[PDB]
Amino acid sequence: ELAPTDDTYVENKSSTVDSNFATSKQLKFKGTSKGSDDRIGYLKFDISNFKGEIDKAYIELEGKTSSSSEVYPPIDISIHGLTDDTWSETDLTWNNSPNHEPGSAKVVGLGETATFLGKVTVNFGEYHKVELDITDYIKNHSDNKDGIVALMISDQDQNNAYGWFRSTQETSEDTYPKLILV
Ligand SMILES: [Ca+2]
Repeated sequence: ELAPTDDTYVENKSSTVDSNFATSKQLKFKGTSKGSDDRIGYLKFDISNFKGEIDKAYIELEGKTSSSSEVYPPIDISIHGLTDDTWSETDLTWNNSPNHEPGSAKVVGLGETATFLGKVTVNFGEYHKVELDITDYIKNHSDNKDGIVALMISDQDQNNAYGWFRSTQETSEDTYPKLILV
């Protein structure tokens, strides 16, 4: 059970394109038609101390979607593995963050520096767990041989649905993102 070394989000607003969010309890996401007000989350883990051969690996998050004006249907949020692990949580801003187009969350590098791992279904109004089996990526992909795992969290499908996952800045450790190594 590993907590991130790094977790943050970035946000596409003129007031916050140069802002860092590593102090927040939230890993925000949003994907809009135009890309304004998009948010992307990022995680890093260090698996280099895992004694033994990894058999299964899972990413677990805790999150929800949120609106005062409508009930969202379940929203599928994409998880990518990134080659780029060169950043720390305090480095990333919208303007300085990897694997997306400059005006929206649209992914850059698919199949090359960004590996699609799957989507997690996020539900409305109440925190819940999601989990994605990422065994093949952790066990086999070139990105993870250096022991530093980098993940991106985004809406790639323009749902125009705000939400967040809970970060390492929450008071309860049980809400943190978790990389589970068997
Ligand atoms: Ca790596």
